Amino acid sequence: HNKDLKGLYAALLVPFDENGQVNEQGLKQIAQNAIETEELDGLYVNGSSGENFLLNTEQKKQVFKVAKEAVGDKVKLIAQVGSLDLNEAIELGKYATELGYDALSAVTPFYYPFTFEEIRDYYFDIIEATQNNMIIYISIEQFSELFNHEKIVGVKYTAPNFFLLERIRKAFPDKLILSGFDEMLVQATISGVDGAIGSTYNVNGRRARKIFDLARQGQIQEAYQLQHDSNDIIETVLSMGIYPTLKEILRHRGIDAGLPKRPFKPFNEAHRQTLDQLIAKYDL
Amino acid sequence: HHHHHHNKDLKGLYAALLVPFDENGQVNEQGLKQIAQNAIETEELDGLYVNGSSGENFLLNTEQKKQVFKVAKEAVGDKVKLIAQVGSLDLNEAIELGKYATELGYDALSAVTPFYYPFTFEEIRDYYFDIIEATQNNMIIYAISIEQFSELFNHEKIVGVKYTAPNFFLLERIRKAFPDKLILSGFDEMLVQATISGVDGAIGSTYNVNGRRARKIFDLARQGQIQEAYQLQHDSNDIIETVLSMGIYPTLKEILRHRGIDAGLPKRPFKPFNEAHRQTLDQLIAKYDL
Amino acid sequence: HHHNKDLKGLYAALLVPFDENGQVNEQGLKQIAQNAIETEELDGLYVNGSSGENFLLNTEQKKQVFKVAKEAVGDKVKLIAQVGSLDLNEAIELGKYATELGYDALSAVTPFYYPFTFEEIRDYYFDIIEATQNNMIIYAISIEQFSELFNHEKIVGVKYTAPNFFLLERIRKAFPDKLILSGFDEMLVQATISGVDGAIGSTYNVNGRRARKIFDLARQGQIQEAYQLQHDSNDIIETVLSMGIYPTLKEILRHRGIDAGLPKRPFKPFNEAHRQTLDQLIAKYDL
Amino acid sequence: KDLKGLYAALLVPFDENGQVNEQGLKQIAQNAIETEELDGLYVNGSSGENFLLNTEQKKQVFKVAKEAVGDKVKLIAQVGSLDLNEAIELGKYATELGYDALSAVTPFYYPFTFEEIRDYYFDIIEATQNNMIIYAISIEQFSELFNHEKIVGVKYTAPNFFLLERIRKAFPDKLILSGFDEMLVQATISGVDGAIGSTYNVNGRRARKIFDLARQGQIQEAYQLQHDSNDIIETVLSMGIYPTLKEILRHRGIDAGLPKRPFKPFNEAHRQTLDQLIAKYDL
Ligand SMILES: [Cl-]
Ligand SMILES: [Cl-]
Ligand SMILES: [Cl-]
Ligand SMILES: [Cl-]
Repeated sequence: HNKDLKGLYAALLVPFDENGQVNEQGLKQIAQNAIETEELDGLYVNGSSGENFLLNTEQKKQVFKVAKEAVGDKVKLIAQVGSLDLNEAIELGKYATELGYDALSAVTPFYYPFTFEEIRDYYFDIIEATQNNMIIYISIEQFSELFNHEKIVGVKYTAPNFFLLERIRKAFPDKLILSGFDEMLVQATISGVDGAIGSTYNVNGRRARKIFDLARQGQIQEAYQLQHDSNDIIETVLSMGIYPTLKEILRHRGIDAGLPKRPFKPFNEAHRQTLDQLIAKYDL
Repeated sequence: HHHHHHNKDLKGLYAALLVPFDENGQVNEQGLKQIAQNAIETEELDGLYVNGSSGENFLLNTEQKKQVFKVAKEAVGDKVKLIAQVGSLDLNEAIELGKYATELGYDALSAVTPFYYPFTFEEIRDYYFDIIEATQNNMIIYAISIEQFSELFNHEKIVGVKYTAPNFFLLERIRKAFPDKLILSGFDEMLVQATISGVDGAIGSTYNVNGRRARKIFDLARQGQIQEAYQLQHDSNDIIETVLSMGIYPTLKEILRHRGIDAGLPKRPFKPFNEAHRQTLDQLIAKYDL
Repeated sequence: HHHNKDLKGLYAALLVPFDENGQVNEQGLKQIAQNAIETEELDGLYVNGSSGENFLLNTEQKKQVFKVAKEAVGDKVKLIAQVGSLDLNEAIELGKYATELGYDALSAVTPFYYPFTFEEIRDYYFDIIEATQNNMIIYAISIEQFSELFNHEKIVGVKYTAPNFFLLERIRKAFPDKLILSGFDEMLVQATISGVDGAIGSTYNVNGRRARKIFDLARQGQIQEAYQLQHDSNDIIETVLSMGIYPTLKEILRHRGIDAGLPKRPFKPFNEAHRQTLDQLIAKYDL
Repeated sequence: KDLKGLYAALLVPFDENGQVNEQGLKQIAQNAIETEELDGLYVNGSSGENFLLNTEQKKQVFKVAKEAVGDKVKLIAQVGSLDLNEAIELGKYATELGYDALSAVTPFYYPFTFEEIRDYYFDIIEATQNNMIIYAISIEQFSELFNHEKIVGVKYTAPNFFLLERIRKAFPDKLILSGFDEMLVQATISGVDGAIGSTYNVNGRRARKIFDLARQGQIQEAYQLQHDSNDIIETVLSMGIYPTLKEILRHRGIDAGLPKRPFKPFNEAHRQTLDQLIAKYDL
């Protein structure tokens, strides 16, 4: 039977060597850190946070495989397979489905000015070919046309608009809404999201769980205080270059967090003192 | 000199006061009093926010704005909080309106960010400082970065902010950086998210017709009945969505006509409520008992 | 030829000098208006647009500026009165006034601040026209919408200010007999070859001579020389933008012995920290 | 070669599985040069549906286009990609085929810093040793990029004529090729050394006259051809530019195939309007 997809997920980070090749041992450690240290429900694999759009197809497969290998059978797995290359997307979708990922997701085709019908049929084509459940990333009338499909089970919701989130939550009580803005987890929780996916949950998963639980449980003031504490972290990490900095924090716990893939630059050492201070203040 | 002025706290829910006009764009004073009183008595709101965007303030001449301030003041009792929006691209006008509202006893002034031209931050800062300087009243600014907010809030008479930016990350940063300043959110459709974000209150045009629900959202959310708070936000957003699609100011005033209020017309160039919307409006009023 | 083209030419968007209390300095205003015509050699004045700090003024001040500008120039000089306002009663009042004064046309900024519908924008123009019976220049809305506005016999043209040369070309093709005056001084040469009938600019108060050469040279196919003057004009425009356009333009005018006064607050005065850079600009281009 | 002149942003025909049609592609390449009379081909740009391709299809496009045209034809290889290893692999491959210059889109999607954008360009240059054409960014930053002797110019696509004028006089010895077909005459009088465009695949003769006549001071006749060209560009845009431009080529007996999904094919509800355009302008 299919797992329940509600929960909190680490948007999985990927460690690279000097030549932009995946470091499999570090990747394994990052996946395990998300589940075993940060106590999260699931991995969201090959999203933006994993520098996925910097990868070739064979690299994306290697990440899908290492992540699955790293976690137990009860860990929820969502495979972001979106690409401007629909043939690649279908091939990654099939491969991830065959590995047993619980659901696929796919970024809105981007760069070019695709029409809505082009966007809709890119999702439907991926579904036809893979037969896996799908999570999308649009007017309400358009969401409806997408959500009308039984295999589009939900949306990874990342646009910062709470009026549109509310309208969608209302219109589609039967669909999974997983929010993607860590810095607004508490507002997303009270807006009825079914969970969230975040890159900072790799280092701040415990506080994230409390915000989500406390807010649902009606303890708003304490959830909001933890949102304050979390946003210090998020703001700091953002100002230092978010991917390298998150991986520098993980490096600090003994994980082989490697480098970002160029053209991303590595963590700038002039930020080291400010980062050490953050780690100490929030015991990261 | 010797009079004991009631120094009101400015927390709570405020109607952004709507204004009824005749065919020549003149203020219908008697409809205004009705609208002001609906807000306080029927809608059970804490205060009136006067001569904001909602009151078609930027369509008015200086005399009409003074007129609006006087009539809203007349129409309510001494327990009602009053904030006077006095912002204008004409700073002399803003100072004039600021003095006149303060003399009437308005509890605070507010002023929109100077607009149209690309003013620098130094110019926006000094607009606010010049109005405060000439009126000596407390001032609520509009939303500018956190560092600039810090310079602004370092003025003792800038007591708070009418926050309309749809950004809950910046709202949270502001709430944390300035725990002792007043924050009133201006997005009716996100009142529940503002509340759990620690706003002190809210100003809205739809509170003229949905203030009872608005209060329930505000209270239930703070009491941690968040599920019930949100369900009332769903309902409210049904309303707000509908009225936005028909033209917010005329439609809101058409909802007040139905209560027997003399809601008149919007000022041109605003067009009247289009009768082609009449049947959907009637249906919305019916389902939500407005 | 069409009578819609009567108002072709090059216009100073008239600057206004104020005292410390935001009051109009009438004599310096006269000097600015005369400088535009006599020194800069322009065809006309565009009076009470944004450049004149119009939206900072009360109704009486806008009338004052309309009156003095008109008094300062001869009957040969072309006059356009920007009367647009969020207050349509004010707009109509200013319109009648400017018309009775003998202004050749009215113009009006697109209703702003609120999200007005197109139908609301259109009837704002239509109400001004009906109440004033003057010719009207609109501001830049799709071509289908332009087609609707330009069907009014009293809407003679557009003061075109969108940075978009595809839309302009489309407009110029679709309305060969309407007036098009461009409002971007830094793209005058591009507007010219795109068939504009003229231009309205704040920088022509200090650089109207180069501007006329750009316009004439480019219409004459002397594109290289015309472009070289745009390079010149763009050093000037870019420099002045970096220092605060209205106070800086007025400072250049003070350098010529004109009583240029101050910007109206909340605009701040020329910041002395730009003094050396400005002087360097004035000497380089002989301004 | 001197890089001045007019280039077709090369279109690519696909079959229903999104595989390159090599014969139609050779035909498209040759139409640009022989029929449209252009100086060169801009290869694997956005117009070629490049960003929908895998690495092997991109190589395939570079090879076919180069083998399709004479030695005297100017060739620029767009190799930009979010995958820098891929960009560098493509840059080496296109360089070894003999492309006269590389170009690379600005790294996109993620909020890259300027330092990241800069060194992406410099890393590609370092590894390929070919000349590079950047995409467009402040003047102080252009200066940092153009300080590099191998960064020989910019494909300028943002229709801001203030910034373009600023760049032209700041960098009078660098190459500037504009990317907006609908504003070619404004670009020409602003001193561009040439242009790259998708619509030049069907309308390259008018475009040459616009370029030439405008520089000859025959400004009104240049502008008239721009009116005519903008009727075409407008129409083509309203129907879906790439499938429509390819449909125009198909009218000429070329095997113009299909767009790669998720682009959809030409919608036949547009056929009559397209027929009338082709008749009106002899396309
Ligand atoms: Cl992600
Ligand atoms: Cl308001
Ligand atoms: Cl102006
Ligand atoms: Cl291209």
